[PDB]
Amino acid sequence: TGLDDSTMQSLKSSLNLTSDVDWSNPNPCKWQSVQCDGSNRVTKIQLKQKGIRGTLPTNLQSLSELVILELFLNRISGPIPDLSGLSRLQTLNLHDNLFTSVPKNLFSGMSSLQEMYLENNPFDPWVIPDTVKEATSLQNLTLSNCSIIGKIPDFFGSQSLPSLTNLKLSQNGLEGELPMSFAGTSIQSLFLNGQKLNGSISVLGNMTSLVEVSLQGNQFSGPIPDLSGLVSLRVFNVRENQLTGVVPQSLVSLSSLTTVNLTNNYLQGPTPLFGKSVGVDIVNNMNSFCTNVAGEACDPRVDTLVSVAESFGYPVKLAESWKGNNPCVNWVGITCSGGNITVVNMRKQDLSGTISPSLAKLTSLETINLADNKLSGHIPDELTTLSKLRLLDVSNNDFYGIPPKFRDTVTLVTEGNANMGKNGP
Ligand SMILES: *[C@@H]1O[C@H](CO)[C@@H](O[C@@H]2O[C@H](CO)[C@@H](O)[C@H](O)[C@H]2NC(C)=O)[C@H](O)[C@H]1NC(C)=O
Ligand SMILES: *[C@@H]1O[C@H](CO)[C@@H](O[C@@H]2O[C@H](CO)[C@@H](O)[C@H](O)[C@H]2NC(C)=O)[C@H](O)[C@H]1NC(C)=O
Ligand SMILES: *[C@@H]1O[C@H](CO)[C@@H](O)[C@H](O)[C@H]1NC(C)=O
Ligand SMILES: *[C@@H]1O[C@H](CO)[C@@H](O)[C@H](O)[C@H]1NC(C)=O
Repeated sequence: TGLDDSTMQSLKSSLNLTSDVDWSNPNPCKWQSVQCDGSNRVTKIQLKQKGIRGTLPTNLQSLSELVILELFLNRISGPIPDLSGLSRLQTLNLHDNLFTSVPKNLFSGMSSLQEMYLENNPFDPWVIPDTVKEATSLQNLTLSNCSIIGKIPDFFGSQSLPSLTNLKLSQNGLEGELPMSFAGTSIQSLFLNGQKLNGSISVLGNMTSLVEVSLQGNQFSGPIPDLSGLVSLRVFNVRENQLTGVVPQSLVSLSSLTTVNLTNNYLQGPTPLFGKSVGVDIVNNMNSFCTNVAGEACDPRVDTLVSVAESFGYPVKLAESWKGNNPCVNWVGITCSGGNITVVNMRKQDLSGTISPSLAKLTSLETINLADNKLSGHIPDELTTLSKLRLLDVSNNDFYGIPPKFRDTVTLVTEGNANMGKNGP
């Protein structure tokens, strides 16, 4: 009476059905919580929260017309079998079982899949396979707490997964950087909290459909990008990272914003002042803001030095040290003669970037040593206005252009800059 009958017997044998599930009929299309279409092919199997033990039969993918498979909150163990024959499957919900592995070709063949929830299964550790690019209808993917390792694959772009909306990969063991193909996507919910992701979060600024993002508890560094395109952003949680730099005004000014968690980073400049409808999680002293008063301006020397750090790319080493509103109190590389900043010394600090023209606003400076780094660009002419400057040593970088003329009394060391004096087109 049906092409799926024999595979359904395999399923009935491999599951220890609880007792209020009646699968006794000779016709599996009449089984409880099983649905068939007009041609007697199985289209839905929905055994929700029954605590059922057993396994999945390895011929499950023979149910080629299966559309809905919901078995979450049971105690089903063993491997998840090959699912590539389930080309009409729209929903796969297996969360909170006892499955111990996923097929290595997961997503292959699954051209109708809209949503997949596997979270909280004790899987053997696995990398998200590149066959995820075959699940071109995917909208919801929750693989949180699934023992995933490796990197986020670069297959979440729009010409692969144009419908992807809710990507939840919380509490795995992912590492590495955010994929570039996140740029231009229409992901609306991104949960990557609680693992080992690192690098820059600038790609967020090209994710203009984002409504909710949590990067909480990773190793992201660098500044928060320009977010002025994220006109629907409501929840922004980047708690417990290594973010540095000034909180951009484009984030503080988003009218859609509802909730912001910045606690436990190395953010610099003034504590930001969000709108008063915003729930704000910024606990005193758990960043590197100049004061703990939201909206309070910094000391102008602090503003100047943060601009200097900006052109170094906001290194974590400076942000961890440059705390409070007085640069004369134990800031690394900063020496003062009673209130006046007199020395900026960052020799051999692996610095990349340029020298900010703002450095010339520290008008009491007597020595600048930036030797033995990886800086480039021009030496700013504004430095020649430093009337008390006696030594500018930029040895062993990659500066170019015309070296400015300092007064007779300034010692300028530019040796080791191969392209110094080169100023052609
Ligand atoms: C994809 O995930 C979203 C959750 O972000 C689902 O939308 C929610 O569904 C629940 C049902 O459990 C409703 O109570 C919520 O009101 C929905 N929230 C919305 C619509 O913003 C959605 O159903 C999932 N599936 C698909 C196919 O999109
Ligand atoms: C992110 O910050 C928000 C805002 O401070 C936190 O939301 C608060 O959570 C507790 C729970 O009762 C209460 O202080 C308030 O009810 C919430 N305020 C709101 C919703 O505006 C939220 O807990 C933080 N998230 C994390 C993961 O730490
Ligand atoms: C994560 O999954 C494991 C099973 O591997 C489970 O014991 C644990 O409760 C899950 N954690 C959460 C927060 O659900
Ligand atoms: C980020 O993590 C990867 C993988 O562990 C590592 O190879 C890379 O050097 C890290 N990058 C940064 C900037 O920390």
